[PDB]
Amino acid sequence: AKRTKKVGITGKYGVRYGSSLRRQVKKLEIQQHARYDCSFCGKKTVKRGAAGIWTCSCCKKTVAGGAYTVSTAAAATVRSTIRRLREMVEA
Amino acid sequence: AREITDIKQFLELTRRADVKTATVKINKKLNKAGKPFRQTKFKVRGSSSLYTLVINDAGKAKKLIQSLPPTLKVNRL
Amino acid sequence: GRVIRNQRKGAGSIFTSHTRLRQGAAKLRTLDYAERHGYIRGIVKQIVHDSGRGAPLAKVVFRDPYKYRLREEIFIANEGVHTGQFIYAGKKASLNVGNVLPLGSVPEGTIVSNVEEKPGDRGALARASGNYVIIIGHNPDENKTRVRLPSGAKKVISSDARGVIGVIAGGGRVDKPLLKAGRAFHKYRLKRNSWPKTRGVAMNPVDHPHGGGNHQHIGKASTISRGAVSGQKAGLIAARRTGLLR
Amino acid sequence: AQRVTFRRRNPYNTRSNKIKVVKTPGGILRAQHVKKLATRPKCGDCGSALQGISTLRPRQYATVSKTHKTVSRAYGGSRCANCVKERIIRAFLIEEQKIVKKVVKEQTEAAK
Amino acid sequence: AKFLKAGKVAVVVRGRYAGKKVVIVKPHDEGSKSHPFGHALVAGIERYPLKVTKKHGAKKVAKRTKIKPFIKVVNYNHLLPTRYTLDVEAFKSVVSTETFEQPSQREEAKKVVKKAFEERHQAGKNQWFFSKLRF
Amino acid sequence: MRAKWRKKRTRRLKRKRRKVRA
RNA sequence: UCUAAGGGUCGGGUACGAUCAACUUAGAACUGGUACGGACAAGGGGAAUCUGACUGUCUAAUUAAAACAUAGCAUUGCGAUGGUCAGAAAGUGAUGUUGACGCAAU
RNA sequence: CUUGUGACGGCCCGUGAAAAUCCACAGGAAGGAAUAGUUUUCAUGCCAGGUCGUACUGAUAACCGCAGCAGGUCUCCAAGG
RNA sequence: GAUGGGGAAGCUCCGUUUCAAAGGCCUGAUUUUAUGCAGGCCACCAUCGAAAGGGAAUCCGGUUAAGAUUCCGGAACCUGGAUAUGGAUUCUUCACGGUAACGUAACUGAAUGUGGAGACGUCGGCGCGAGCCCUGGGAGGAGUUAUCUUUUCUUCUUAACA
Ligand SMILES: [Mg+2]
Ligand SMILES: [Mg+2]
Ligand SMILES: [Mg+2]
Ligand SMILES: [Zn+2]
Ligand SMILES: [Zn+2]
Repeated sequence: AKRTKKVGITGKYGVRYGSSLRRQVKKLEIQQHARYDCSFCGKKTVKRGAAGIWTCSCCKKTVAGGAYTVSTAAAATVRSTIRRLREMVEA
Repeated sequence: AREITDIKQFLELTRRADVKTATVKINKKLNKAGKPFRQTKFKVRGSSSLYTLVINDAGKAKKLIQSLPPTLKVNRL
Repeated sequence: GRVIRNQRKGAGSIFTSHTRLRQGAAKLRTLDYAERHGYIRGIVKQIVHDSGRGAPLAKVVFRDPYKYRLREEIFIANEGVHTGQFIYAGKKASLNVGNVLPLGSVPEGTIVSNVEEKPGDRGALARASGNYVIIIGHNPDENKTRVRLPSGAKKVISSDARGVIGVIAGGGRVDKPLLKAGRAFHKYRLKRNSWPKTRGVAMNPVDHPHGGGNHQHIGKASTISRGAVSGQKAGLIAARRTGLLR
Repeated sequence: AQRVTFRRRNPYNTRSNKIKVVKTPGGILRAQHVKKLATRPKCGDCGSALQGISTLRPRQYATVSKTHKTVSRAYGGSRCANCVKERIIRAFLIEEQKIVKKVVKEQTEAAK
Repeated sequence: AKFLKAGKVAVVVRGRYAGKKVVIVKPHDEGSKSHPFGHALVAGIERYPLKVTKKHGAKKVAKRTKIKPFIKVVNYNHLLPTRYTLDVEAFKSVVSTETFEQPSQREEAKKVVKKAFEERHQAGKNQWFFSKLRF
Repeated sequence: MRAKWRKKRTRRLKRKRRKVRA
């Protein structure tokens, strides 16, 4: 059964700390504790070890990523513009 | 502190030129509920190990008893 | 009056940084001959967590070109570097994330990190998690490059300074609320003894300029001159303006 | 329901002060200090435990023979079998890659 | 087409002779009773000959040009076939399926395989086969 | 060990070859 | 004084039977000077106001609080030839095994 | 019940010592047999292991509180209902 | 916390690898011989700092008025050094077997390099082991017994090391 209506993983915090702070903490802990797709072995086995460290349980690779998600949007647009500049530098 | 399970290796062990002392132990053992037999243990004192040979037959046991060398100081108990 | 707390911090008795569980200074590889005439290839062996630091570190192994042995450098890990990745350091290195190109050989709009100020100090700029340096322009004659720093400042440094291409991993950390004095305790427990902070207005006048009074109030203005002396600089030092702008 | 005591002068429950209660041939209970357990040797590449290698404290490896410390392969007591296999594969394949790369790069500039 | 022929050279990837170069003299695609898998009857070098320079005069040369061979049945999954090849005529008749399970016959086959490998090595033949795969 | 052990090994071999020299 | 439910291990050509061992729950009669968590052990509760968000801390030996701290919010300084602080001086130091998602001051 | 351990799982903006010491691998320097050697990581056999502490209490009487002071002072073992 | 250095009128202060010409390591070669000269290798760079951290190796029984993992009897183990015999290996000189994971009594390996162990949080549940607790039969001893109780209590143990 759905035990909580809206608090989810922040149900461990009780009534403390304020609802709007618990909302942000919920949104970041879901990303923090979710599993992700491994870009090398192709499985849903990537988990966070520490802040910025994302290791795959199957193929034992370890990728440096964001603090609570495996890849941040800033890193995505940086990787895109590095790829674009690398194609431009021969042209 | 070692078990020896071979008669000829026991004989070549008893003449190892560091062996001085042996002890022959008689025990009353019960292999089954109806058969009290006698067990003999031949304990040879080497320089770093005590070697025990366990014989469950009295004829073989006494045959080893005359097979012991005469220079070996034996203890009957 | 007494000697105040920020005045006492400089003796370094109990205010030294707690460095027991740290894995070494995260510096770039030294600029010997290979890095300024060609490149060199190393390997990422492991990405590890550094105590008291928000970003992960990378243990990169190179071969010593002059002796049969292996050198192990500690890099600050860029976001996207994985274990087993080949890292290329040098003047002729290709422009990929993790490579250690000098700033004279990258085009406009490149995002780098762990940037040397002068060529050879092995990393000074944009080293905290999520920070980066953008190359704003080149100047071949009187060979300098303009860069945009994480503070928004624009520096003009040498084009022989090196930088690791990409952004520092572990970004977005400070967006999560700590929620707890225990969490702040465990955060500063591995950095240094600067927490908790007693307000100086809650002290006695022997202990702080702000202390004393029958109500908790500052008294004089809290903006302090730059020419003030030690024991006076408690407040907003050399503030050009104050208040919340809209 | 006998109760035991430490047999050494350390009265604290440290990691090197672990005891186990045994029953002596005198019929009494007595503490017996046990040494710390050994961890298995690990592979240099994959980091998993090496199979076929004895597990001892590091000074005890000087007492056992070579058979207890090695396997009968190249990188025997040092790397895992699959790690040795994949580095053999990697070695042969990329020396072949270097041969093909060398002949193509000489051929293109010999033509031009 | 199939390539695992009776003259190929491969690299063993498993067992006591891992990383050693062997020459296949007898393939068996549909296995046997004692070996129910696709296997071969390879012969190879256990101890490679060492490097020879101008400084060694004939005594160190005879010392360093020794080859210790072996004969072995290996699964196809434990072999890595290569692009090179090696001629077999001198010992394909003396290593076979019944020359195993008999240590005297293994000794006698290893002697003539050693003689063939030393004459091919003292001739300028198969430098890749007689070199050591360094890994 | 391995260092004092190799030194003891070479000492034993050196002593043995010195006495079989005679 | 009873009833019911909750198991293990052996046994089947190419549905069950035997044996063994657990304290858990529910129910029913009967009974007593209506007693039965029989000693021990063991929450008083509700309606509101003021105040501090909470957990935490302090005046050892008259004040434990509404005081302090706290997370949250905001301001200030600083790109290393630097900010803040130390030292009688120094080829001297702390932050700094640091670099603005940082350090320092409120 | 106490304790040891194994495989796991949760937590972290906390990911939770160092060195002495020991072993293995890669490498192939050098030494090597045939009437003989080479090996003491196999077995057996020989000799030696110095210096200082070691009793007892550890607390309503062996410590500290002017004392044989209801105070203070770290820890291990732990039967039946 | 010395040294090299640099301050300080100075008692002394800074600093601990620094603006230092900072040393020792094995093979041997020589057998006037002592240990120089043949060589070759290596660059940390004092030292102090834990009777709870790391760490070579010992257990049982007995014994005193008072000591014991220390004494006695028995049985082990480690380190350092001497060394011979057996076994192993070799005329294919430096082992064989198994497809393999790997196995064995052994089964050369200098310089140099690499790897492992040392070497590691806390909590929760589950599995296994040891000791204790509970309990049945049997062999002994003691207790209660007007009545009742095949009953109540107690002994029945196995160390290190191989
Ligand atoms: Mg503090
Ligand atoms: Mg005031
Ligand atoms: Mg083995
Ligand atoms: Zn994967
Ligand atoms: Zn492996």
